[PDB]
Amino acid sequence: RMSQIKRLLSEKKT
Amino acid sequence: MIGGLFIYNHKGEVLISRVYRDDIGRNAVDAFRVNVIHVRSPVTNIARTSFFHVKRSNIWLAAVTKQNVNAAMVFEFLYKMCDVMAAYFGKISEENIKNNFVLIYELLDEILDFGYPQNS
Amino acid sequence: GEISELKAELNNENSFVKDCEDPNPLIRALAVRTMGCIRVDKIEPLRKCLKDEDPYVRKTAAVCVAKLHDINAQRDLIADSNPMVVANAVAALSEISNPQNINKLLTALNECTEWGQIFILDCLSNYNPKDDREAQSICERVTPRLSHANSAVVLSAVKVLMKFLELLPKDSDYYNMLLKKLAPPLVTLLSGEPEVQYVALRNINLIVQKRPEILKQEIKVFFVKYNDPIYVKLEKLDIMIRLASQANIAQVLAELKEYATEVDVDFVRKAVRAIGRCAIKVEQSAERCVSTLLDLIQTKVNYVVQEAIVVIRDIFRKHPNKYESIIATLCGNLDSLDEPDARAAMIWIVGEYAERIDNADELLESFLEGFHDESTQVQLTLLTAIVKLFLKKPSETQELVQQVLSLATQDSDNPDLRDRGYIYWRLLSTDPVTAKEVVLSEKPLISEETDLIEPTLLDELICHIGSLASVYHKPPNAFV
Amino acid sequence: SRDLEKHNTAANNAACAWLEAQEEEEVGFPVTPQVPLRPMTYKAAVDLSHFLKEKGGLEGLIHSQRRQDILDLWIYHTQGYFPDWQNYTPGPGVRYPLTFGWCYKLVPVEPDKVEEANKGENTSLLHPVSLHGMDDPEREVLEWRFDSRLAFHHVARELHPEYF
Amino acid sequence: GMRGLAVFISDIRNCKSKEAEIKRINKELANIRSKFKGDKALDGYSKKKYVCKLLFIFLLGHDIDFGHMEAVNLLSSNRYTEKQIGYLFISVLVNSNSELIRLINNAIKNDLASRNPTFMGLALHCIANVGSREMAEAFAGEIPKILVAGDTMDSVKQSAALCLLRLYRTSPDLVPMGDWTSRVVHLLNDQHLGVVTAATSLITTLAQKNPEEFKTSVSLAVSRLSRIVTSASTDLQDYTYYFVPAPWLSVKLLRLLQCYPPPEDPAVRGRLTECLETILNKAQEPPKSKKVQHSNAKNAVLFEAISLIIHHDSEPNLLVRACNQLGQFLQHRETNLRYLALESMCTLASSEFSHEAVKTHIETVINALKTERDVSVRQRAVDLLYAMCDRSNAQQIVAEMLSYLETADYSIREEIVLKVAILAEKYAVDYTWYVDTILNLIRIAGDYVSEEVWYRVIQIVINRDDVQGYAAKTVFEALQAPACHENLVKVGGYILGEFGNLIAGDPRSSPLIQFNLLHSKFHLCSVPTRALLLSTYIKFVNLFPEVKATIQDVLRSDSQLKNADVELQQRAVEYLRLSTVASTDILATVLEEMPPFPERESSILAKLKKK
Amino acid sequence: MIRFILIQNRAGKTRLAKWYMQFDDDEKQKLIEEVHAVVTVRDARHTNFVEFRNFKIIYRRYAGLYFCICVDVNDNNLAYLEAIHNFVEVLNEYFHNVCELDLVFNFYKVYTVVDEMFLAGEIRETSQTKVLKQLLMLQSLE
Repeated sequence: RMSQIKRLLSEKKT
Repeated sequence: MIGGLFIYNHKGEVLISRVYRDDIGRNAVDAFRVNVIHVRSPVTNIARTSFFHVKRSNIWLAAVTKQNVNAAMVFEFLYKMCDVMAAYFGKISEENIKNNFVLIYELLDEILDFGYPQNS
Repeated sequence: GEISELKAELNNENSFVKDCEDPNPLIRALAVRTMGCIRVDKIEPLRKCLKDEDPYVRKTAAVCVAKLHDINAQRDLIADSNPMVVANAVAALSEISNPQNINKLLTALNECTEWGQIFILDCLSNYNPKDDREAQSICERVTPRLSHANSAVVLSAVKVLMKFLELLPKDSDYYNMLLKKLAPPLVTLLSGEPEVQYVALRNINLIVQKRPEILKQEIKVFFVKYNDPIYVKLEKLDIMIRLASQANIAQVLAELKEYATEVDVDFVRKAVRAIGRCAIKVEQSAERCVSTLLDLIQTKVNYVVQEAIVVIRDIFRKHPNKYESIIATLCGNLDSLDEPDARAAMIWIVGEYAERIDNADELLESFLEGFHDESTQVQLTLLTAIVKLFLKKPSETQELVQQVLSLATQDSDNPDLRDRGYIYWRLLSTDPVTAKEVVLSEKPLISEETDLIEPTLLDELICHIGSLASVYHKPPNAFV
Repeated sequence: SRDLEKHNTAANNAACAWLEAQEEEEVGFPVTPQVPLRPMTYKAAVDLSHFLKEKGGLEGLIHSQRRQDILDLWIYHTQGYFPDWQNYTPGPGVRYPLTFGWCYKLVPVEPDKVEEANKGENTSLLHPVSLHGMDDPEREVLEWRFDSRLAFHHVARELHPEYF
Repeated sequence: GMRGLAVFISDIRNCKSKEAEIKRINKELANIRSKFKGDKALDGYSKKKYVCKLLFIFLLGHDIDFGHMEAVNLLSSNRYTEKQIGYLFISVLVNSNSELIRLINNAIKNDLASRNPTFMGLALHCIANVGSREMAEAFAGEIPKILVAGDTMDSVKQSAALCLLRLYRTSPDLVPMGDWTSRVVHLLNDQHLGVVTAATSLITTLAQKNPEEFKTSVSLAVSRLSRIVTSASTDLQDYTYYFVPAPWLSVKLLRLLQCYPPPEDPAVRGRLTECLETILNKAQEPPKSKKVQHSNAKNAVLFEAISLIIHHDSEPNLLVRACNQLGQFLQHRETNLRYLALESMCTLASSEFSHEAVKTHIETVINALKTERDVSVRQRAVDLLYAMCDRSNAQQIVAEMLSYLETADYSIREEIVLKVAILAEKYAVDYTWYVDTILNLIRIAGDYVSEEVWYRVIQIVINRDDVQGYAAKTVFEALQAPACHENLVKVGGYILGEFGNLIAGDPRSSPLIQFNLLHSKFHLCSVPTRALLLSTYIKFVNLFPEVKATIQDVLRSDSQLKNADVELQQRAVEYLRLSTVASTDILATVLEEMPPFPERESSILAKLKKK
Repeated sequence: MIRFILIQNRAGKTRLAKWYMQFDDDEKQKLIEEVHAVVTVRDARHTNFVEFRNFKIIYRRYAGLYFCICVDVNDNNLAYLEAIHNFVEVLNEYFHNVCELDLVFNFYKVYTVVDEMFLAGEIRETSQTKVLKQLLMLQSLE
């Protein structure tokens, strides 16, 4: 359940 | 009636700025800085903008407008300004003007309104 | 990781409308003052602040009117009891651009402060009286403002009086009393600082052109003195040559000769222009004036020599064939002439005295070769001089006049010069005797006040004495 | 969701091209994560903001591109958080954190104080306060400042909704 | 460190007054003067010390009367510190001497034969710094010799290359090409990149007047440049600056490639185009570093590649790619990049292929003209809108230039007026729009509309028969404005004195109304406008009989007959006697319709190019 | 080509002046005065390049010191803008966190380092490694 982050982190989960 | 009143030290930096009319081409301070500060008459016309000025200790006190105005009136107004701050500080110079910011701005606020010389 | 380890790396080493009925008049005025400073198209709000009974609020609201008819452009006030408000009203109206409602305007004048007096003077100066026999009381009950401590009030009072002084010219000497009363305040205005005395000197130049009598005797007052600044020195020189007389010329030239030794180029040039100009009023000096000028031409300092040659062209114009002998020595300075005015002066005098000048054709041909590099002011005078020389020697000057006409007509980019060349060509081709009649005719000899602010322009500037128009000697159309 | 494949990589993801280019001998610590690779969350960002403010590490610190870089690097090395997260809003003025939960903004320093920091001829020429916004596209001298309201108000999204 | 220098500098700084500063300067000057100028047994150490002090007193802003011979003594020495201080003194301080020059030339030729890289480098840097005619005549032959030799080091190579370049710039009439060119071009094969970036700078100026002698450069340069841009990932350590491969040598090679047309060989022009494509593609890849240094370096090499592409104008793929990249940079957050893109695609607009692609970004360029707060980038935006002007653009572009002119800095108002007049004359599809446009110019400007501009309007009105009546009516209405410019008075007075018959039948445009309107502005204007108006008035006398008797009233008026400007007075007298003395017939003849203006070169463009 | 290089301070004093043309001494003085006037006025909104007197200045300010490279109108702006910083970085590595005082007390070495980095009006050497090793060689040298 990650944050308003860039693409890579969106890749990690959520 | 009167566009603005600006005061500069002998280096050329602008000590004080007040504009009464927001029809400003903002190189006016730069116009007086490059044309006069860094000429042969107290009133100089720069691009249909008339500049009057006086010089106390080595500081420059200048007034600006595009309208046709009473020249003696604005010159004696500059004299009134110089007398008021010569009473308030004793010596018009870089530090005496620099150390009192709001006093000069709020006294000038009472002296004239939108380029119109008032009385205290 | 810890902050110690991290800090080691990171460290390098609206509400204003509700105040219509507000009790406090100071804050009412502050609100209506800030209304004129806030710039937006979002704006009985001011009508009630004018309905206000506090005159300070009124004068402040009157100026706010102008403040916000500046960003957005799309009578009863001068009847109020406070001279301050009745003066701010006229100031605002003059910025925005009857004899019975000004009945107490001239008394609110005396009750106002200096700035209000200036405002009322500037407003009333633009007024015109219908009946002089009953409006000369205006000048009467406006004379006390003369010699008020402020220079603006005395300047605007002189403006209104100069404008209004057109009454019967021997008036049981009311005309002369006002003529004589106007002089002491103008002469005391020189006691002020350099800027005020310079604007006063500009206005005195204007007024001495208009009514030269007022200060007939004050030419020694206007002499140049060391500690005078340069701009006021030039103005003093001009007014001194204004007021010079048939007996004054001796002293004024004695002083001008000494002035001619100065370091300031502008001063020295104006000084030799003046020692030339003297010959307009006095002729017995003329010859020796000329002599001095010739010796200056010998000194050969170009900036003084060329102004001297300009004034001797004007003196040739005023004294036909009296100093025809100097022409040759003047021609002696062929290549040293570089300013357009001096070149045109020499060209005109050679075109006019080609009768004595045997080589006027060659003298004027020498200029046809740099015709497009000369200025338009020089080109027009050269064309006129060559057509005059052609009419004087039509059996030897055909090549020359045809060349200048072809230049002016064919290669010129200036429509005015091209039309003048076409006019000259067509007149010469149609009627040579009539062309002579037209151009080589007898001309009304130059005579009077040399700097000659235009007849109509001077009466226009008379009603602008307080304004920058007077100090610029140019209308407010040339600069706003 | 997944756990990172080509979708990015060094030729389509800007952080990847910049992460794979950093050398361990240039920064001062290994560029490999100690904790398994994981993304930055709200709680992690808030906790890190408090950790960085409360003990005088980042508060009042003048912004530098070097500084930001090694902050990204150190947090990625000690926590495994990928440097996708320390971005701020463009434009002159205060820079608000695009990551909700990161309680740090970049405020511009007043010109008088900037000149009072460059007075005297003994000032180091390559110090962040000596660069006059060299690392800034808008040429402003920025300063890290903590704000509690950033934890409850996502000012970045509210001002500039286009990124999300 | 210099022995006695620090104390002297600290003493100079600690002066509160500049009078005490001058007093201390004079005390130290008298000390050094008595010692040098009156005493000769000195040490070398003791010469470099006081010569450094003299140099410092000079750079402070104070006269140095002496110290030159004591420097030329340091020129010939064994220790390098003395040599360096002496060279620096003789380079910073330059005089019209002869013995001096003889002695320093002897020292230079002694250093050039010392077979020491440091001494040779000192001599070469000196010759390149001062660069007088004497050392040029003494060493311009041996520098090509030491440029190519088996015993010449690399530092000496690049120093001699730049020194020969300085000599070729200073003495082009005193240096031939000779034999070394074959071996000078070969310097691009060198593994050392400093010698290559010096040889490229030398060859760039050499092949501007001898492109021929260095045709061999292009092959070597394209090959080397390719290798640079494409070996990037590992191998050139000493020349990778913020993850950028040898950027300065890259821009120098790209600028050298612009001294020539496209490569005359497919095998090398293909490599050139592939290297340019690689440069264009590398800028679209995510950067390896977030520092502004990497950005600025790779963008410098990219802008130089775009300049080379513009110069060639061969490959339209590269032209379109450069146009798209410049348009992208037009939206960059960094003002430097926006400035450089507005500057680069302005020159891109010259190419036939990219002109429409450039015209794509007109809306964003207008937005930059109205939005940007730096005046230089707005000047570049004006230059770009004027580079992309064509018939499809002229209306909108001229309107936006007009709107920008009324709030523009007065320092540049004349150039904008000239460019607007040029565009209006060059792309006039409807000459009524031309006259309207530059009348708008006169309204807004008019102190900034030149002689040439308001001449050209009259010429075009005379030549264009079908817009004369419109010009007359419109300029009459413009003269009826409350405040009109003196140049408007000039133009209107002429247009009316010629074609005011075209409206005279109307009562509002009646002859007497026109004469009163003109004379209402006669005294406001200066003498040339008044002379033009006198011509207009005699034209009115001829054109309309009824006003005759009135206009003569103005002609023999004492202000006109006794005028002190000779031109005004003679025009008044001549025109008056045409009203009286001459036949009614010959006034009509003298004042016949004015002929058309001959087709001529536009003097407005010359006015632009002289600035 | 580089027409000249100036290192000045906000007060108005010249820490370095390397001229690559032949200027009259009064021409030099007026040049210095007017470049200082034109560069000490600009702020964040301004670009690092100024067009004046028939050429360009590419300037960068480091703390109290303005580094101006005056070149022709046909020279690359970003190239010289980064040459400025490259030179400043070699100055930092040579003077061990250089400041303005270093360029006053050690003014004679600044000329050697500019001659190593620029020569005859063009760029000579850009490799920080090579120029730093050369300076370190010259330091040990007699």
